Order: sequence, then C-alpha cells, then structure tokens
Amino acid sequence: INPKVPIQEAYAISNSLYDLFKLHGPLSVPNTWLRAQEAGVSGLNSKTHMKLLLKWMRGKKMLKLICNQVGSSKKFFHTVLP
Amino acid sequence: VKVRQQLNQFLKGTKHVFKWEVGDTIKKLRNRGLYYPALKLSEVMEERGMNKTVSDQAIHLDLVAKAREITAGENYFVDLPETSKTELTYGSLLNCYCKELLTEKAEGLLNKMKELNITPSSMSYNSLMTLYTKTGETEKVPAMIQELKAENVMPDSYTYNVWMRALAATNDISGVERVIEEMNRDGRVAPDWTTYSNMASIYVDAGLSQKAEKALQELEMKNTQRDFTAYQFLITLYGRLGKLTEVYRIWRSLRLAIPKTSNVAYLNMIQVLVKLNDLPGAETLFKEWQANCSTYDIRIVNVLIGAYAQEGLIQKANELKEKAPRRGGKLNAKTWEIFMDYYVKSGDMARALECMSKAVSIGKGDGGKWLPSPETVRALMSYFEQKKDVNGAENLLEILKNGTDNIGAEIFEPLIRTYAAAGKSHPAMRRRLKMENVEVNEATKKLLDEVS
RNA sequence: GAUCGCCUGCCAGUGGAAGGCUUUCUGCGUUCAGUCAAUCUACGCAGAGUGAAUCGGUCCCUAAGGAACCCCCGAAAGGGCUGCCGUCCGAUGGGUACACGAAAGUGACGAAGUUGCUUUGACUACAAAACCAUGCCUCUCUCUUGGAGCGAAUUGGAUGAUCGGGCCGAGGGCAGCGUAGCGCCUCUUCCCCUCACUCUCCUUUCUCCAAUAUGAACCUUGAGUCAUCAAAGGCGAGUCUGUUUAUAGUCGCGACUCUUGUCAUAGUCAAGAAGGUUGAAACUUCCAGGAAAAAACUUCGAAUUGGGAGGGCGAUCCUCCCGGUGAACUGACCGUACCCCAAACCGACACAGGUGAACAAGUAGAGUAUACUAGGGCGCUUGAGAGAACCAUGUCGAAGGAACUCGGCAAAAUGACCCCGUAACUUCGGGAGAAGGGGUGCUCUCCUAUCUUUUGAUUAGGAAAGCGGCACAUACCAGGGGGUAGC
Repeated sequence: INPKVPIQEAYAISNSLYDLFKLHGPLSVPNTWLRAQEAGVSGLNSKTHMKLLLKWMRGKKMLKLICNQVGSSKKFFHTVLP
Repeated sequence: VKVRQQLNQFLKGTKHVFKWEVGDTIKKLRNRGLYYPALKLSEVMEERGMNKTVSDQAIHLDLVAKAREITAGENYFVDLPETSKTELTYGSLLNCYCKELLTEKAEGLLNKMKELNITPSSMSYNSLMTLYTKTGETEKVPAMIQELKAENVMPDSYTYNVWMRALAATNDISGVERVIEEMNRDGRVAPDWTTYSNMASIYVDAGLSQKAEKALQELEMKNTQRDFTAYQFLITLYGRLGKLTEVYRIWRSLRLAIPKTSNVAYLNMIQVLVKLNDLPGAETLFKEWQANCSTYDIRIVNVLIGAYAQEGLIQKANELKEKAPRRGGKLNAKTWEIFMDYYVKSGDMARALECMSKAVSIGKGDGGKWLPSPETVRALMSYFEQKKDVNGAENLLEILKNGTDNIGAEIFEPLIRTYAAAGKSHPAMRRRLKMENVEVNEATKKLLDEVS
C-alpha cells in the first residue's frame, strides 16, 4: 500500500503499536486509541492519524485486518499478524 | 560425483529457486571444493537469473579462476565492465594469484592498484604474504607490514599465523612469542584456535607450549563441540606430550560427535596410535571400525596393513589385504609400495621387482601417475647387481630401467652407473653403450671403456 | 542549449527491394535553386567516401515463355515445329565444398482446430536452535544415618511380650524442569606436519506496482570413465547361542541373518562433456484434386592412391582383394554510400496524388479498431498585427418538429457488452442484432474458480448491502427503425 506517514519515526511508532497489539489482543478495533492512550505514546496526534498509521503498518505487513462478523453486524479486527 | 547428477536433473526442473538457496549452494560446493558444479550452476542460473552483485561477480571470478582456468579467469576479468572492477574483483584476482604462484603479474597488478588508489584489504595482503611464504622470500613480509601500519589496516589472525610461519623459517621463536603477545597487546583480536595451532605447528620443534595446546583445545571446544580443525595440525603433537591420555581421551571426546565417525578421523588417529605403537589398541579399533563397515575402502586398511609390513608381519598384512577387496573397494598404489618396501628391506629380488612394477603400471596412479618417487632404486639395484649374482645385470637393465623409464630417464644418474658397474657381471653391452647416451659418469667411464 | 509540441500497425519509426546515380560526409562560397533578407542546404567549387568462403548477385537447374537445329509451309520477307533427343528464361527450388552414371526423391491445395505465439531473478547482513550448558530444584552412580511401626510365637486361643522384619530424617550428586546460548558434512589428500576465499537487506520508501536479462527444444554421431554379466559354482561378518576353558579367559558354532564381489577373459552400456539438426511444422475436414529439374541429397557403378597380399613363376610392373575415392590450406569476381510513403522514386514543381513485402515497447480495449504516451523521428522552409463584411470547416441553440424542398439531400439521432423478450411471411435455411425493454460506476463481504505467478491472497462472476454524481459502454470508439409497391 502507499499512504502518508513520517519517514523514520514511523518505524519506532510502528514497533510501539505492534508491542501494544501483541500484548493486548486482536480485539483492537478502532478506538484502539484508548489502548494506545493508556499504554500511551505521543507519536500520534488524532484518531485519523491513528488509522493512517494502522493502514501503513498493515501495508508493511505488521498488522492484518480480519473479519469476525456476528449476526448482521460488521466487526473487524486488527490482528497483530501471526 | 552424485552432486552432478542431482544438479543436472535439477536444471531441467521447476519451482524456481531463490538467490539465497543458490548462494548457499555455492558457498557449500566451494567449501567442499566442487568448483566444477558451483561454476556450472552460477552460469546457468545466471543465464536465467542474470543480475548478480559486484560481490557475486567476484565470487564467479574466483570460481572461473580456481577452476584451474587462470587464463580464462583473467580474460573474463578484462571482460567485466570497468564499472564492475572494484576492490572485490582485484582482491579475487589476488587471492587467485596466491595459489597461482604468479608473483610477477601479481606484484605488477598490485602496484598497478596502488597507483590506482584502490586499497587492498586484509585478505589481500594476507594472500600476498602466503605467496611470499611459499616463494621463499618469506622474510619480506614485515616491511610490507610496516607499510600496512602506515596504511591503517588491521592484520588479522591469519596475518599473525603467517607471521609465525615466516619467523619460523628464520628460527625466530622469540619472534613467535612476541607475535603471540602482540595478539593481546591490541584489542583487534579476538584470536581463534588457528592462532594456537599455528603456534603448535612450529612448537612441535621442542614441546614447551602444552598449556597453549590446551588453549587450542578450549577455544576449539567453544567454537564447536569438537570439529575437524583440531586433527590435521595435531597428529605429530598427538605423538607429543600427553601421548597416552591426552590422545586416548581426545579420541573418545571427539567420537562424542557420535557419527560412525569419519574415515578422516580414524586416519588422523590410527597412524598416531601406531606411532605410539599400541598395536592391540590399533587392532581393536580397526575391528570395531570394520564392524562399522562405513567406507573403509582403503583409508583404514592401508595404515595398519603398513604397520604389519613395517614390522615384518606380512602374513597378517597379506590376509587383510586380500580380504579387503572381497567385501569392498580398491587398494592404493602406495598400498602396493609399502608391500614392495617390506619385500625390498628383506631383499627378495624377483618378488619385490614384480610387486613394484605391477604397482607402477597399474591403474592406481596417484594424481594421474604412480612413478615411485623416492630413490628406492638405489636399493633396488644394490639388490639386483650387488646381490653378487651375475644376472643382476641383464634383468637389471631390462627390468629396473624398463620400470623406471615409463616416466622419464632423468633419475638415472644411479641407474646408468649402476649397469656400467653392474657389467662387472659380464660385458656384452658395448652394442648398448651408444644408446647409453644421455649423461654418464667419467670415473665409471673407465668401466665403460673397458667393454670397448 | 533550453521549455513546448506532433507522430508510434500506410502521410511521419527500423532493415531495405523497385527506382534514382553523388543527392552521403569533410572544408570553402552564396552567381544559380529554395515559393524569403539565406551566413543554410537535397545549391556552386574543392576533397573524401562503399572492404564480406557465409549477405545479395555470380553459378546449377527448370515454369510462363523467346528463340536454335532439323523438319513443314509460304511470291519475297517470313510463318509454323520443342523432342527428334540442344540454348536462353526467376517472382521458384540448390548455397559452401570433386566430376562421371543409374534406382529413391526434389514434390506441393483450401479451411479449421493444436504449436509460434518467450520467460527469470530480485536480498536468510550472514542462518537457524540441538548441544550441553546452566542454573536451577530434584535425588539417590551411592548411604547413612536412628526413628518407628510391624510382624514373630503359643499349642491347640485367650494369650505374652522381641528378632526376623522394617519407613521417614539428616547429608551426598545422581536419571526431572527450567535456565544462559549456541551452531552436527564427509578432505576417501593416502597423507595431514598452518591456512585466504571471507568479500551480500538486521537500517529503509522509490517491485509507493519497475529496471535488467533472455530468445527455441530433441535426435543423431564418436570417443574416454563406471556399472555391467560374460569372465567362474569360489566369502566373510554380525546375529543367535552350547557351555566354561579360567596362566585371564574366549572357546566353541549348531543354526539364522546380512550384505557383497575376484581370479583375468571381454561383453553391452548408463552417466557426464564435444558436433549437424527436427521445431521453421503436425493432425483432421473437405473437393475446384492442388509445378519441373541426373539439381543437391542417399545409396550402387567406377574410381586411383595406399596396402597387403598376388601363389607371384607370366616382366605380366600385371593379378584378387582390401582401403579410400574430396578430406587441410584455399574459397575469385560484381553489388555494398545515400532516400527508399518521399524534398532524392512515377507525377513538368522541394506538388495534400501513386509506390510489394519484412519489424512495431505500454496503458484501456477481443481488437493491428480507437484515444494517450516513451523510444525513435518531425515542428511541415513565409510571417507580424487587427479579430469587419464574405466563404470553408466545427460547438451550442428556446418553442416548434420535415411546416423546407423536386426528394428528410444534408444534418441529427441510434450504436457497445449482458439479460429479458421478438411479429407477418417462408423456398422452413431464414426473417432476426426482427420490432419492444431493462442492466452497466465504485466501496466491503461471501461464496464460487483458480491459482501456484510458494507462503493464501490476488483478478473475474454473481450474489447483497451501501456510497457519490443530473449523468456511471460517462471522453474515443460505436446499426435509425417500422409498414407497403416496381424492377
């Protein structure tokens, strides 16, 4: 993929988020912002920037979006990429 | 070798293989010496996967070269686009010249580079120094070492070890020790067991570095459980101090590797065990070995067969000899020669003759040849003519010379005098003494003139 | 030199045949040509330029054909005759190795499937986690240290009270986990004895959807190494086991199992490394039934230097048969520049005309259709202003819808793919894309297929939920249809 991201700090921040994920669990749906605010890091500034880094990571193959839909309700999970 | 069959059936295959697998296969076959298939691969999988690094270009250059194709090596080199002619290529040229013994072109190219302001690395300097240590001008290395110091290079463990082999040639054992201390003086080693085994390779002169040999052992036992790089530079020191326990212990601590351990291991140790002359231990070890039956072909029969033949134990040597091809492979030319060695030492004329000539003209040639190289002819004659028998002249020439002239008539400074003063049995060879032409002595030229 | 453009499956590119015949290049010049003022050139002067056993010709053959001879015929000329046993003729076949003289050939449509319709690599810095280390309690190669419960005995069961039996406690590394951490290919050298191959993503964007490299795939032929079975009915070696022999034990072996060739002999040959060479064509379907050549090639027929015999007794310098009989140097001549959809060819011209083939990167597209590009080539050898009538070629035009006019000429419109459905008539093949309608975007999910281009996802189809636009074959590309006469 090819979204925006700062150039090199991105690697540190991605390893930060990957740590967070593999500790916590693939439940980290958006509003993962809460998890990454409590195991907190200041290498983010906003929810939109958060999801942008999430996309960048999953492109680099550090994260993976997955499906778990229940009933007729769409839920989606960022696994920490086994 | 079956390597060729594996790769050759592979080439017409599928699941196109990664450059990593390929490079690893190179680094494997080069180590095991298989220049031929390593090159053939790095050619065909280049035809298919072309772009190779500049480093991989250097690797291919070394393969082409050390395919004993130095000519094609240099040609390919000047084929390389000058863009791909960096330090790595020049260094491969050098480290090829190391073996190639071409000091002249080597030094020319060396100064060429030096003017070109493209620095040579450690291994470059070091290949050079080994070329020195074989060219005999081994004393020439420390001046270039001073240049190296002026050129900001760290001469590695290998440089220290060829220093040891260079200051051994001039009997500077204090120089060996001061190199040994220069090791720890600078934090640039990080020395390995090559350091200590190169110490031993010269200190097998007296025997005053046994704790350093134990240090060899412990650095070894770090880098490995125990791997085969403690057993080629150690067999005579395996006859050195510790001859009972430090060797009967290392043998089993090595077998702690627990394969049906190699013919090479047994052939590094059995000649030492016969050096110590513990024949029952040698015999037990041989018998458990052929219980292992794991490719003894000659590498285990020849040695203690030779020990039997050396003693005079020829019935025991002979039974085993004519047993070994009942079950398995061949026997070596020098396996015939040790037998001839006993036959000679015991003087038996016709049988020693037969076995020798068989050995020389049978397909057991070592390196495409089995000229019996040592001057055993000087004894062979002293048993033909100097047995004080009159046909130690006729058969002397017609068989001794007929055996020793399948390779070249050069060695014949004993032989020609030998017949000239073997006749001396009966003079009927003035007809011969023209064809006796190349070079003959002047004192024995009187023996010659005597016939006519 | 630089921004900007135009072309990229017949006006602009690449190699060129036909044609041109110095138009190519180098210097000098601008009298002539150029649709200018020309320092410029396809212009004048001056000079140089084209290398080829293999290309293309030469050459061998023949087709269409034109003639030669003989023959036949005709006032003269000449016409007729190719068999009367010859010579010319390429847009065909034969190109590299002799010539001479016979059997095989050379050798043959169309259409349609099936081939040709190229694929690789792209970063284990450097390569993965058993060994035994280690950091641990656990535990008895082995004990050893006193305690404490637990049978022992009677004489014929209600007793009587102590050694053969015996069960947890303090110390010692051995048989159970976790704890740092870390590399297990073979030199079959015949001899090791000190050595160099060690030259890559752990740090990266830009495979953020590209840059660099490749261009056939299969028999058919000859000559050096193992493994053959032709070269013989010929063995050790560990398992499995009969008991004791003791210089101390290995002694013995009945019987079973397990691999495994030699003594030479040659006898066929499987597995790597060198040379021409099928692919460049195959198979089916048909009916209009699909070139020639002693030319080359493949054999014999003969061969004439090389051999060995020729019985050599014909001096016969010959006789019978075996051996090669085009093989190494060599490989002449002529074309070779330049343009070859054009300013150099045919068109009187530096003219929107005409001029066979061969090759042609990407995106979307079935498409060589069509847009837009890179590469390559070109900016059309008149321009600078103003932005009237007028004309050419185009975009839009309300309301109206053929009222125009000879005539809906032109212009407009419809168009694509998928699905729905489709009339009269009939020669029953067709009308038929009959007419008449709907759908077309993207997003995620699901399942389906499929796909080895590895890692499970990607691309297309079809389900069903959104989401935006007036509009989703959005630009380019792309049928107006129906009814009824005459011929």
